[PDB]
Amino acid sequence: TKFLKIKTVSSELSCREGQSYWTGSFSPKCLSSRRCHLVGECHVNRCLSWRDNE
Amino acid sequence: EDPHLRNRPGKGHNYIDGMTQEDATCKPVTYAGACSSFDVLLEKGKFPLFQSYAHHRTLLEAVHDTIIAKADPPSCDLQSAHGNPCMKEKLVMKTHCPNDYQSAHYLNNDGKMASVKCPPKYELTEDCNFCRQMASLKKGSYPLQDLFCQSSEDDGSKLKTKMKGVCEVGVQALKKCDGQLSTAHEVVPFAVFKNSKKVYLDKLDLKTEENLLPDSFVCFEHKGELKSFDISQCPKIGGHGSKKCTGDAAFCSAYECTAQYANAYCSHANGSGIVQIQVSGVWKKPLCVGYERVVVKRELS
Repeated sequence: TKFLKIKTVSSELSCREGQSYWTGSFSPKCLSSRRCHLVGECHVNRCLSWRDNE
Repeated sequence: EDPHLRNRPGKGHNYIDGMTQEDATCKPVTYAGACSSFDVLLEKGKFPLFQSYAHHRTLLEAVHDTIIAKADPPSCDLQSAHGNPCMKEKLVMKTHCPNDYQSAHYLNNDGKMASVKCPPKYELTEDCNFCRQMASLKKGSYPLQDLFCQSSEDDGSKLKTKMKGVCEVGVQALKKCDGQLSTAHEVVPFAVFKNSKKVYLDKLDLKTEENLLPDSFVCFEHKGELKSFDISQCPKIGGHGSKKCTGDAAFCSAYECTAQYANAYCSHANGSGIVQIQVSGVWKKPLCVGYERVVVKRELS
């Protein structure tokens, strides 16, 4: 004589996930460095057409 | 960057007490020679901060120019028995240096001149924390940091390091961490003011201007290549001097216009002389600002 008891705790109504992401607050830090013209990279064509990854 | 890479104004001496074995090519420092304590500073992809500002003096050059004082001892022995003073200040620094080196100078906490010395013929390792037995050994030191010396008269003793949430940064100790401690390899710049200590900062903001000091002006004589000439001999307005010199509006606006009786053609530097830093909102001129690579021990509890 073997028994198979199934005890029920409570009834929960969870939500199924699909698309998730991690967010949060951020505050950048500005760093400036003025360079004169005709000195190293101080030119009129290097500041305008400047890439955001170099 | 700066076009003047090997030309060093003033004295240009790069030798420390105990390792005076390279004065034949590093005293002074010119385009020729082979100075082990200066060739590694102009390497691409290694110390870009030194390549950005190259018209000013270095650390040893600032020591020889009566700007940066010397520690005690100035060059500790990294092999002597019964310990050595240059140990705790070196194990906390995570820097790399090539082989065949015997000395490696850096900056202490009091802003003086603290370095190490290896007796011949003992070479260093990859990290430089300990020496070992033995191509050719370098007859000089290796700069463990990336700072440049300059002359300033701005007081900053009350501007102590205010790095919040950090137990021990670099070498200095803010407090005694008794609970938790987070050890990580992070890069933090530093700055040294007049009559202060090695103050650490988060962000670095540079500033380039000019003045009326002779260090902000260069000149060359005309003779039968490029030949350097002492610009300090240019007389002032209504004063005296030695050899005359002339130039454009920038050089003539500072000294006296001679032209017909001048012996050289003076010019203006490519933005050098006064380098100020943005700290506490205001603008102050440091003495030996750099950007080293050490180990920062942040808090947790």
